[PDB]
Amino acid sequence: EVQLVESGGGVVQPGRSLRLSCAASGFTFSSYAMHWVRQAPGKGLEWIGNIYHDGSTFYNPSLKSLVTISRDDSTNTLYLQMNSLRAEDTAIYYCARVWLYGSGYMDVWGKGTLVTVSS
Amino acid sequence: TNLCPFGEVFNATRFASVYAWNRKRISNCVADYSVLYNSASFSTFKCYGVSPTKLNDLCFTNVYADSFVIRGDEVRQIAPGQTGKIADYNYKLPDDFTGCVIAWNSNNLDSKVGGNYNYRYRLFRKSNLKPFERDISTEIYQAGSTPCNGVEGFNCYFPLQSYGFQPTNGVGYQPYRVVVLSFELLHAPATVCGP
Ligand SMILES: *[C@@H]1O[C@H](CO)[C@@H](O)[C@H](O)[C@H]1NC(C)=O
Repeated sequence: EVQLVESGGGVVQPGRSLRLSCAASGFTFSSYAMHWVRQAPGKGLEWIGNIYHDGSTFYNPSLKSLVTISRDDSTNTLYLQMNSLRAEDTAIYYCARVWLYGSGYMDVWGKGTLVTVSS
Repeated sequence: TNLCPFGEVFNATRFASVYAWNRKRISNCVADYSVLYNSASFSTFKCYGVSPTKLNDLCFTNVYADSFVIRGDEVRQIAPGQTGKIADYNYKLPDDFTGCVIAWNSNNLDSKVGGNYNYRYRLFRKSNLKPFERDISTEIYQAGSTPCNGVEGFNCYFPLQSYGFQPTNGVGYQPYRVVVLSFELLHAPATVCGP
């Protein structure tokens, strides 16, 4: 059945890069648009980025040049490259999936990955 | 004596989405409107509060060019007093709007065979937009009777939805480029004049 799993979390130095992976299993990766969302401890959810089948990547206007969304369609996976990590990026990250032929309902969600930045 | 940069607006390679429509201030130039109306490219040339023929004879101030891309059947919503997704949540024109709405089919530039996904509209907002108000803020919103405090409740809807632009789509779903010209009728010294 439908399943989203993530990997790449851990405790890393600030400014060092990270690569978070979201593997999709059970559904064809095409015809759906994939989202990256994060939530900070004590704070609500914050949307990071969108990527489509074309390769069009849309980022949040609040944060610029910190992340890079990279889709891959051979193995139905989604990649996030995070660069120049600041101390405030300690968060739980989620992978989301919307159908392109309906309202923007995010359907199934990833379990989430924990990113802790420390010095 | 210098010409207004309509070529930089109408003949631009890329246009922004309707949620984040581009606003260009046109000032300190002579605007030759006769190359706009007599061009047969524009499917829609509807002017409110001014006749297009008289556009050469009048001097305006604070001319604004608002450029975006919407689908074919939403071009009617770029008018004063219209309702819809674009009028309420994406681009709202005032009731007292003076200016011109110009729209033309751009299927051969803004459609890709697999589907173009660069133009997106704001599907939902909490309240209707004010006239000439831009909402580039992308915020997660709730669904009803359960909060968006994580995955736990009803899953959270996203406001921005992309247009499905394919060249095989029928007319009305095809990409249409819209430029909205807004004027002010003779108050401070005018800077944009015709010949
Ligand atoms: C756009 O390019 C065509 C190419 O000939 C030209 O005729 C037209 O006037 C241009 N549009 C503007 C607004 O200059």
